[PDB]
Amino acid sequence: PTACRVCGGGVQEFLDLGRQPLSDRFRKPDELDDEFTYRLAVGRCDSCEMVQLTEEVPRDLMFHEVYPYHSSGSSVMREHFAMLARDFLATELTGPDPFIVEIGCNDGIMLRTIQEAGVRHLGFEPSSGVAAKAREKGIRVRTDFFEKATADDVRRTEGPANVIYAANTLCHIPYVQSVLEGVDALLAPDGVFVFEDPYLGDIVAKTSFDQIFDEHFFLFSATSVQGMAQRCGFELVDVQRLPVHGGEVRYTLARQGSRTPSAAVAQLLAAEREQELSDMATLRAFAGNVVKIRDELTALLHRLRAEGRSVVGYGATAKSATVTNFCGIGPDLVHSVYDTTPDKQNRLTPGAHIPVRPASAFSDPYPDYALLFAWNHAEEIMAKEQEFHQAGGRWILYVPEVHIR
Ligand SMILES: Nc1ncnc2c1ncn2[C@@H]1O[C@H](CSCC[C@H](N)C(=O)O)[C@@H](O)[C@H]1O
Ligand SMILES: Cc1cn([C@H]2C[C@H](O)[C@@H](COP(=O)(O)OP(=O)(O)O)O2)c(=O)[nH]c1=O
Ligand SMILES: [Zn+2]
Repeated sequence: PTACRVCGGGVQEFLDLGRQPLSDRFRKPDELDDEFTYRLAVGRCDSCEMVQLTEEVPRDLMFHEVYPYHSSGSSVMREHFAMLARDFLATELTGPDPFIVEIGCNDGIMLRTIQEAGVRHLGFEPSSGVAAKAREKGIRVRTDFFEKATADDVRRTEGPANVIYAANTLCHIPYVQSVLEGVDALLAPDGVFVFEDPYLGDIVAKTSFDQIFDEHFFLFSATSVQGMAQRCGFELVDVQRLPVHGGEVRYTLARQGSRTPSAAVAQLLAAEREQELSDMATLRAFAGNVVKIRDELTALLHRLRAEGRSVVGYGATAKSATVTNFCGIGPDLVHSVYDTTPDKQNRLTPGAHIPVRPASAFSDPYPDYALLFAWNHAEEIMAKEQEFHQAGGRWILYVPEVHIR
């Protein structure tokens, strides 16, 4: 049995996705076929209800000099983070000399707006190649992990932060207690720690098991985040559901008692309770539906091949490593994957070794079908790929069900 990373409680497994590769490792075709693998399985703590993986991948295996995800590759996300930055400039960052720290700034998708407002800030970005892209934009960035000690160092030299923000980062960090002790050291007494990450309620409702992989250690809910804050000196004082990345919640933590929670917190807590979101039976039902999607997806991809139809994929997502490796889906069924990220092109996907080609290569003559791994970006991708569909090309989705359209 594994100990909960939040409270030390016991974690009960409910889904085992088997042996998996690093999701963001893209190999050159000529590289030795040797990969780090680990067991990906997910459990729920008995005491605090935190849904979490049962085996940690060490941070430095995932995040380092060549980490390939470039946030600013999606226009929807550029706009989503610009808007969030302007909202913070209008509310939490209005004093004399405000200071915002972002955990996991990546290429500077959010902090660019803060920098262009002349607000003092610092991005933590331990993946140095994307850090350098943020620094090219004028952003102040430290190429370190946020944790207790690096938070203390920033408090020492920069003073308190009015906002600490983390998007698609806190749930990557098993050492969430260290991060919380760092937020406690660094946050102003009237500041907020705000984070947004894939939401358990969405994962369960959409059976989007691809949101489960090495970099998503936690699948947060309002119930577990409320517990986590409380256990650590903070309080959950707002929630906002976001449509990005398949469904997220943005959580606002304050020092306990310093602000009164919005009605939104209790409403979401009560909906989670009402729908038995984190009950083990629900979480098992979700696991059973994950297997049903596997079996339906592979039967379709097999039938397409038997009927002489070409199939490729669209989006070399981190997410897709779970799909191809759990389902057994390799270049015999999905010939290539198209992606706009230069450092993933002319590479093979992890585990399954499907070749990745630039999206500019997805063009007449089109394949019959494209398996949409970037299904959280459907609207943005399809708007750019209307010629494909007008030609008769069709999308295969596996969220929330296997279907073609
Ligand atoms: N302890 C830590 N502190 C700060 N950044 C971290 C971290 N562990 C991982 N990261 C960074 O967290 C990032 C997660 S990817 C998400 C990036 C971006 N905020 C977005 O929403 O698109 C990677 O860039 C990774 O290097
Ligand atoms: C929005 C968009 C993304 N992509 C690619 C870039 C990324 O490698 C991938 C989308 O990944 P994303 O869904 O953002 O994250 P993850 O890697 O966590 O699953 O799809 C395109 O090729 N075209 C596009 O229009
Ligand atoms: Zn716990």
